[PDB]
Amino acid sequence: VQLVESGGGLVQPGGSLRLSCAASGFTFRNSAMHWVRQAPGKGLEWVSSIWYSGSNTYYACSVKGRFTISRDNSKNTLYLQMNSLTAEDTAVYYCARFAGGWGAYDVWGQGTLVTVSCDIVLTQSPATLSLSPGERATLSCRASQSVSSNYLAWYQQKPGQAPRLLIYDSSSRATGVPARFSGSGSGTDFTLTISSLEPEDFAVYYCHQYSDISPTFGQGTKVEIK
Amino acid sequence: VQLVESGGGLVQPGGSLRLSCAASGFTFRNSAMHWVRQAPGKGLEWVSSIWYSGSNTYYACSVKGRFTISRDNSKNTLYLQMNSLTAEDTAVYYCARFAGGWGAYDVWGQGTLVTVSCDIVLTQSPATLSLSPGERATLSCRASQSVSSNYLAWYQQKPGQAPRLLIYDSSSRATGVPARFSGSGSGTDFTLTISSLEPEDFAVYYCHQYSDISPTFGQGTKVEIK
Repeated sequence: VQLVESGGGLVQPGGSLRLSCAASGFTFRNSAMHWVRQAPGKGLEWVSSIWYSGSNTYYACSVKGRFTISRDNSKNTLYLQMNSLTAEDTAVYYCARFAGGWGAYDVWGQGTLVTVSCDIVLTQSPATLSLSPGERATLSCRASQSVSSNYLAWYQQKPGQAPRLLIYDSSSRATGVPARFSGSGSGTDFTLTISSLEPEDFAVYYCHQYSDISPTFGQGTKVEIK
Repeated sequence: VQLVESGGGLVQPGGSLRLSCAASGFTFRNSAMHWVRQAPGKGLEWVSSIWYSGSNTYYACSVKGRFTISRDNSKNTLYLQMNSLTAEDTAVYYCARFAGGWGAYDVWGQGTLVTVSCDIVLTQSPATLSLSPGERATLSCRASQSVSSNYLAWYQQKPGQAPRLLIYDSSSRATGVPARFSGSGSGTDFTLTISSLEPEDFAVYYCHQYSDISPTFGQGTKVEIK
């Protein structure tokens, strides 16, 4: 009684792969068959299920509209057709026989890895600054490698609004930006200093490097009232 | 000087939408134009870039192979064609003019929300258990609503291996599982107890409800050596 899995491998986003699972040792046509996946370092996640011709196939929302489950009972084979793949679909994929009250997922395929794949990382600190008006906020943006030509910008974002450019070229204030916003630093260490905070200044602030063709943003620092 | 965005809305996974951005106030035909997005409650993320005809278009790996950036300079309009949409593409999408060392993203569209959408949540606690051989491990699995027929299972998973069924129907220890594994509980409160831990028992353990057509797993508990 076993499920012999086949397929997988490394593809580019938008590509497609077909997985298969050959069953033996049980009456295949009577069993419901599921796909389950597990992203690297993550937990198990149901993907899709299929039972008998005329009963419903089901899909997790994560794959619905792109993946197709099917079976060929004469071949004792379960399939998963994976179309328009995304990097987020990277995972080990398992087929499993579903035994319901007689055993949940009691037979598993060995799993096959599907990897979908095609960089300056900005780390902002701290994540949150709880401060009062009149005080000074100092925001740090550290880059995993040197940011060429000080091509670093800071944006302010209020809730429900588009980002607003504050600083570009690490230290140049954009039009309309008050002197109490000050950018500085170089190489891998950049800071935004906001002196004598006003209530309007409480917002999220993102740093942005445009020193290469793969632009990156920090994860933001939220400055909030105390 | 502005970017007037339009489009967006709510679609189902695998569907498609086209966004657009009409520019005025600057020489659009010569501009570098980017799309940037922001998942709800999350940070800014570059999506795609387009510039003069003798240059290439670029895409973040998150959208490459599914999205297409384009421009119609005679209409001063930028487009993003979004195909095979995914729940993870849910985000506010911004167009922006890119000015490099003369201003980074210095003009922003106001943003439009794209939502892509179509549940018994299992909460395992604690997340990790540091124990030594001979001690007893007690693992909890809490369901957000009642698990019909107590259709709840436990799996053991070792690194590089497929999950192994231990318990189903809340308390049925599968054939071949040692008696030191014991499942109990009902309704929304389930427990796996591993008495007299042996070296082979250190692993990750998942619970799994199969009481409806949308199977779910807990996020696992790692039982690890102290």
